[PDB]
Amino acid sequence: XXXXXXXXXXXXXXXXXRXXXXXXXXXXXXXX
Amino acid sequence: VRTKLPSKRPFLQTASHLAVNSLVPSVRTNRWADLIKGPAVRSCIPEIPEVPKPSEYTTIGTIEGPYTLNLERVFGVVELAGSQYKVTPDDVIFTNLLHGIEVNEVVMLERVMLLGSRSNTIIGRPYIPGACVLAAVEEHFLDGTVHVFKRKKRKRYRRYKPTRPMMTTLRILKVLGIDPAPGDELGIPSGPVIKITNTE
Amino acid sequence: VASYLARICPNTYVPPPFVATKKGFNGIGGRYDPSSPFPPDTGSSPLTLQY
Amino acid sequence: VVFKTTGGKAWNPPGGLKPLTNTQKRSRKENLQILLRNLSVLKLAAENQPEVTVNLFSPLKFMH
Amino acid sequence: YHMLKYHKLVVSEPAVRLIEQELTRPLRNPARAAFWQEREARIGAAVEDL
Amino acid sequence: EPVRSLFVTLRRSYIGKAWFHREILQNFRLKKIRQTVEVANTPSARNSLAKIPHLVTIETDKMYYLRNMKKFYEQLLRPPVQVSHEHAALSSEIKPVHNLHSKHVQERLQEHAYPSKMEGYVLHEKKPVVPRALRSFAFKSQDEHKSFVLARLGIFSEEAKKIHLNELRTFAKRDR
Amino acid sequence: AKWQQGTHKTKDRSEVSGGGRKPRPQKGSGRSRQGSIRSPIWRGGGCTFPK
Amino acid sequence: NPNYFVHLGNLRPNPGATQQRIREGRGLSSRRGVSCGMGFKGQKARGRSLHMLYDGGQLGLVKFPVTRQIPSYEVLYNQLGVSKLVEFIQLGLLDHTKTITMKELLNAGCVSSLKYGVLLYGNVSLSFPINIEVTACDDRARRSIEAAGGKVTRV
Amino acid sequence: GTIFNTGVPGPRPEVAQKLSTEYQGHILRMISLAESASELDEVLWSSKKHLRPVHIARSCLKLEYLRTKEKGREVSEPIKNLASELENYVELYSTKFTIGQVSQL
Amino acid sequence: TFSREQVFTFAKNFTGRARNVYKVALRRVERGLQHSYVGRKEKKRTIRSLWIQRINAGCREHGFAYSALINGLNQENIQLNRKVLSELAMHEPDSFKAVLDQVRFMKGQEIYANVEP
Amino acid sequence: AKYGTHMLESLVFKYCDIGGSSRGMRLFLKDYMDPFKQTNPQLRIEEVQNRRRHPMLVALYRNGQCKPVCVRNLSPEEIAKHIFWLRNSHGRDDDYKVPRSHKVVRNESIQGTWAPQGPTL
Amino acid sequence: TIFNTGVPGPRPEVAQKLSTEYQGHILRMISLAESASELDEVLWSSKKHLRPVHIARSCLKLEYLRTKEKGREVSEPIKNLASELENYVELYSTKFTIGQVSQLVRGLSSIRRNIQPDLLLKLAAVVVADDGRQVQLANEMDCRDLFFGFFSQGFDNELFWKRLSESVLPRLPYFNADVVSTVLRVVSGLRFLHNTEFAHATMTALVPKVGDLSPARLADAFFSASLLDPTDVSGLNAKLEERFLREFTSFPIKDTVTMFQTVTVRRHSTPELAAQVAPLVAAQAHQLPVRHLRRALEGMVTAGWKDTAEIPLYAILAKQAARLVLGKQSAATSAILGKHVDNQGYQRTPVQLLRQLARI
RNA sequence: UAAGUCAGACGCAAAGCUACAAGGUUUCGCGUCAAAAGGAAAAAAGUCCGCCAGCGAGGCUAAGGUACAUAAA
RNA sequence: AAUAAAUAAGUUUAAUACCUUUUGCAGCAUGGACCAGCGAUUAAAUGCCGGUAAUUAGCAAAGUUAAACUAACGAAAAAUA
Ligand SMILES: [K+]
Ligand SMILES: [K+]
Ligand SMILES: [K+]
Ligand SMILES: [Mg+2]
Ligand SMILES: [Mg+2]
Ligand SMILES: [Mg+2]
Ligand SMILES: [Mg+2]
Ligand SMILES: [Mg+2]
Ligand SMILES: [Mg+2]
Ligand SMILES: [Mg+2]
Ligand SMILES: [Mg+2]
Ligand SMILES: [Mg+2]
Ligand SMILES: [Mg+2]
Ligand SMILES: [Mg+2]
Ligand SMILES: [Mg+2]
Ligand SMILES: [Mg+2]
Repeated sequence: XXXXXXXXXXXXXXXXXRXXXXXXXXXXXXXX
Repeated sequence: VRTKLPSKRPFLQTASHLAVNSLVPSVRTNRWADLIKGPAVRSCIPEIPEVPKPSEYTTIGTIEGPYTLNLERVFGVVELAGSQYKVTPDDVIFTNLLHGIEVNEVVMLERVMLLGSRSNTIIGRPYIPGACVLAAVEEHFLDGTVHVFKRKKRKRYRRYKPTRPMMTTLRILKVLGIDPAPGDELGIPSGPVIKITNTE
Repeated sequence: VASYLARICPNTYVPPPFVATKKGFNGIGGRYDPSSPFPPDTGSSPLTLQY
Repeated sequence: VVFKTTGGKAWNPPGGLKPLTNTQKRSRKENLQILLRNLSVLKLAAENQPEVTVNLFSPLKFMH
Repeated sequence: YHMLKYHKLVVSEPAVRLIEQELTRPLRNPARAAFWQEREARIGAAVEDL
Repeated sequence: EPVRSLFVTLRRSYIGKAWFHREILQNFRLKKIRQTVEVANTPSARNSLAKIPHLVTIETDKMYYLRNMKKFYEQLLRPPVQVSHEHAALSSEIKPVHNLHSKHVQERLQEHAYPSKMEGYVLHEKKPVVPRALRSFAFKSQDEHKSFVLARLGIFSEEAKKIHLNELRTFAKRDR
Repeated sequence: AKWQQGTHKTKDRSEVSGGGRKPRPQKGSGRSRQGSIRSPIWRGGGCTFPK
Repeated sequence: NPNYFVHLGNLRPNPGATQQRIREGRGLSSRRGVSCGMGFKGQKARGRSLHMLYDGGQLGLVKFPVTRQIPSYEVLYNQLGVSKLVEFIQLGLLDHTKTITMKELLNAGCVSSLKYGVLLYGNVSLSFPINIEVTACDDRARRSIEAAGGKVTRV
Repeated sequence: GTIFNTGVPGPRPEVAQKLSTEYQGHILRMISLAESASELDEVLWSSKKHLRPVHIARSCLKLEYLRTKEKGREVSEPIKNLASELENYVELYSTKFTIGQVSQL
Repeated sequence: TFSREQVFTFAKNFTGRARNVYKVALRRVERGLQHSYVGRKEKKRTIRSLWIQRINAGCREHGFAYSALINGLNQENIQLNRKVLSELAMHEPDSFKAVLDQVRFMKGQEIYANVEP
Repeated sequence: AKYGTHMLESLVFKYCDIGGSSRGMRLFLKDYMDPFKQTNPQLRIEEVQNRRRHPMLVALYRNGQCKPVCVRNLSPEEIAKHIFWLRNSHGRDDDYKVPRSHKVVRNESIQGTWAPQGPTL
Repeated sequence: TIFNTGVPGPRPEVAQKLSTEYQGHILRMISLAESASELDEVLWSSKKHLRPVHIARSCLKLEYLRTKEKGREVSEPIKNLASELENYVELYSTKFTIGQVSQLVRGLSSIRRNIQPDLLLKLAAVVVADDGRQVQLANEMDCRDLFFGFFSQGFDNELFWKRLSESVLPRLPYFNADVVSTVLRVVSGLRFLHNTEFAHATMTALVPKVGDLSPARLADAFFSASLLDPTDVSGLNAKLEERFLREFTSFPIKDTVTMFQTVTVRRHSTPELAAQVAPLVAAQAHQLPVRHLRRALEGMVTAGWKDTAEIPLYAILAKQAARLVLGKQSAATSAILGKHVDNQGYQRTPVQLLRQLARI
């Protein structure tokens, strides 16, 4: 479960929320 | 045991075991716990990722000469040097010492938490992307002396240690991110002439 | 502030600072500190003059 | 705690040690729940121990 | 003390010879000093041969 | 799921605890409140932790990870929102601060917020007034010099005459 | 050090003139107790550690 | 003057060769500030009163017996080892082709200062004869010299 | 025992009769009776101001005897370090040794 | 021990013999400097108390409570501190109310970088 | 600087030519005096040679402040530290402390100060 | 008096990070690391106290670790550790010194890792900034690593090499022979420096002192000199040939093979030289990699040596080449050990080398 | 350190002496004071929480609190 | 204990001198009315233990004083001849 939870968080670019190409899909962080 | 002299029993026992080991070899030659001991690891759990934050302050240019400022009808909240400030153009704030900037330079502040006007308000959770505040560096100064004194009555104890804190002064120039309410637009030139010296 | 000379003279070359020691030699590393009030030494004890 | 009611030193107000308030009772209940919870966790660890112990890195052990 | 006090030092030829003679004179037992010098010379000669 | 390590956090201080319990905390290398360490799940470690269940909080590797990941997701940035409040009738006048009449508010503005006192050193230069108790220290050198001159050179001297001329100027300025 | 002459001297309480008698009674007067007028504490007294 | 000139105004001692004296009774923050490091009361803190060897009255050191044996007068002799005598001969400071007397030993430097005599002692393996005259000798030295063919005479 | 404090081995009569004597040579006996490399190093360190070529020759010869005791293994670290320090004294006294002393060295 | 110059500089505003008499002024100077160390520590406690009072007064004018607001902010991930919130209630009533409405009712319109994705 | 105008008006260097206490000042002048002048065209820099006991720095500001500083037995790096704080400050007195709110504003309220909701008297 | 009964048990095992008190031990710990995994743990524990000096030294350590694994592909842990050190270099890109940059490039070049083109430009700027003021402070070892390190990375910036050459030109006469040899290697490898004044200066500086050249450096110098200066304008090639003749027997097998091929290219080979080479090459044919075997075959064939019954060198070389291609040495050792399941790493030769050997 | 100290006090928990008294006295286990500022109980040496290198109008908590005095339902 | 930290200048909050002596002192325990000047581990010889150097020391001037050193078990065999 630790391996299956680290991957999901790793597949998230939080630094891309302050790049002006963003929409309401770059903040849908939790449930893809 | 009544005596307070430290006991030498551990020394006497060690000398006996050392003598036996030196002369009499052991029968076993392996230990399973040592044989299967694995490589050293940093931890047994995945590391916790960090939360990104906007840049604190960055230089964008310099000021050429004397200028003037007028009052506007917008305000904002910015986080800087460990504390928050409510700022509007032509305000003066005092902060801790900021490294890497010089007097008569223009800096850009991006950690904006709140923007407001007379007709609308924008709330960041916790920061507003695409907003910034401009300010001019005016001073790097030593503040007034603070006298630190300690004493303990009847104990012959006394200490004196004066000190001078280091601080920085800024003047707010412009707030970007929210439009003024209708009829509140400043329709004349307001700020200085800035020589841009930061291209990325 | 690592160096105040580099702050008041933004466009000049500032040589490396001299190594400060408890004993107080002026000739450490083959360099002489011009501000010292004593003749140059070899950076060790006993004190010997370095020309 | 102090239970003594005699002497000139006034450790307690006249009448001796005062009874606990409702907040104090709630405070002592929570301190015991934490202690009981810790013992429950150690029971889980003992029932789920692996065969081989994990080796953790330490800079000071590495140097020596 | 006098040498450090004054900036310049001027000496005569006979003075130079006398100064060097006194600064090299054996402190003790002139005879013993010569013996050790001779032995070192012989060792130095043997080293050259080898 | 095997439990491979334990996380131990300190809750209580060293003050007021028996010396045979402080040794256990030192073996785990806990020194500050809220400090955490990670240890291997072994029977010897569990026995020691059973002697001080009132000084620490204990959790397994899985519990520690889940708790910290829940906090991480809560602190992630979320979209900003805006709230509008319409005021149809607005005035164009800029009202002053309610304490503008105060001399202490004005002093702060004069010192830091206004383009004041930029006309030059000569215009704004002023001489400070020495406190009465500090005057024997401010003029010590001048008094010594006058004694030095009169003792060595005498009163029929050029230096003595200069001092007297300066004293005449000071006395004349007393009449105001 | 060799050239220093060292011809210097002072007087202690046993070398200053007078001072034999006890100047005040031990008790009763309300003053401090004293044993001699040439004590180091007194003006004109001897030196505690003479040269 | 250049920087490397030496005059009376730029001399200092070697670091570590000197240390400042402690002057006590000169302030709260000074070393040995008020009471000068002597404590508060008692006999030790009131000047020269107590000898450092007094033990309080038990007097434990004088509870032991006394011995009166007289040591031998030969402890007043200068001791010379046979191994040291050979080393001088090998280096060439002594002439082994003629009789060796105490005068030769004194001049060679084997013996420093003689008031009574010289005592010869020790064991050594010799390959050449030696004839030496001393004031005293043991048996180990006599056997060593005579084994090579020498002669030891007590004068 | 009775003579020394707890844990201190009692005297050996053979060693005691060697050290208790009317004749000089105390330092030579101390280095000759050393039983380990560390012990010999301490003797030389505490007697530095009185060492002579005869003392250096014996010290280097003792390295042969200590090595023999520690057989079944190569030269240990303490022996190597002790040998290095002795070499500095050999250089210092290189011009004062006799033929016999050089042979032992 | 302070010198005469230091003592009289500190005591220039003292009353009576405390101004120019060394023995009297010295003890008054040291006691005052002790007050200052305590004074700086207490200042940080008092100012935070004043902020909370002003925030609570503003909250209750609308029918809310201070403790409810602090909890509500943490659920929305809003990290404004008490110094800023105190100033908003006094000088920016409209913005302060907007924060309360978002926390209580959550009826704010979200803003995205791309208005039309 | 205030509104883009520098506040330091002049800087005077006083030193002796043979005194040992001025050794550090002489080194600074030899090596860094010229680069310092070029960086600060708006500053009037004056050097005074005299027979005084110790070197000194004197700073004069457009607001009438005078700040003499002693640089006795200091090295060029130590001298530069004093210059940095003198040039970049407004020259306020050593006993002055800035407002405790860390902000001075002329326009404190945009929307208006809070007022009671009712007929005042 | 007694509050616990029994013998004290084992101490608990606690995961710890490096403390600020031991920040001065980081360089020592890097040296004491004996594997990539250990070095990875050392850096991780000291993450909060890493400085540019530590990042540069770690990359240099990769060369030392990889040396123990010669004859095999670079291990995965080394590659993964390198991928992380590169990110640290990017953060500290502008805070390195000239001496530290040289260490970084050599370490990554030895591992055969290509640095990003943008990073090379930033690293190059550090070296040549301020009119090469810091180049006068780089020592001989730093200069050697800078020339070979950047050359091995495929750096092809004309401006960088122009400025770097100008600063080093006045220092060539005082450099050691081994350093000068490396400079010639770079000059010959860079086409635009073929006929510059710097190239001529390097040759003139090497001629006066050739007795100090090591075997490996001597072979490279002869190769580079022949290519750059076919006609002996400077007395370098003639002097190099004389040294080869005098000490032919003392040089190692690899250098003798390389130097012999150069002579044949120079057209100074003789039957006597070919006869003398054969007995030495035949005895030590097993000490030549595939690259040196190809050189030996071409040199002997050009010289005209013919197979002899006593010393059939061609037959021996063919067998040796087959062993290297097949990698039978690992299998042969496992046969004696008795465990044939032993893992066998290998470095497959390129098809181009196979064709060249087949034609020869 | 060939230094200082050899006048100790109280809280909880035991025993002897006293009267299963004393802020009594004699031993013993732990803690605090002595040599310890800060917070809670009214003032508060020894009880509860907790150990002060310095500055700041940032944040989270312990013991204890959450209609007024007096911060928070 | 006559001040401190702040302030919209109206005021609000914090806050029982110092020394000496004590288990413990705001102490109803001791000393000082205030200012200037004076006022207390110093010198010699000897011994012990660290630090820094000289590389024996002093006289005399090819010869003398002072100190220091001076036998413990002659134990290694590393030859791909
Ligand atoms: K506690
Ligand atoms: K003492
Ligand atoms: K008075
Ligand atoms: Mg009472
Ligand atoms: Mg609680
Ligand atoms: Mg007199
Ligand atoms: Mg007493
Ligand atoms: Mg005492
Ligand atoms: Mg007693
Ligand atoms: Mg007693
Ligand atoms: Mg009692
Ligand atoms: Mg006491
Ligand atoms: Mg809270
Ligand atoms: Mg309230
Ligand atoms: Mg009493
Ligand atoms: Mg009185």
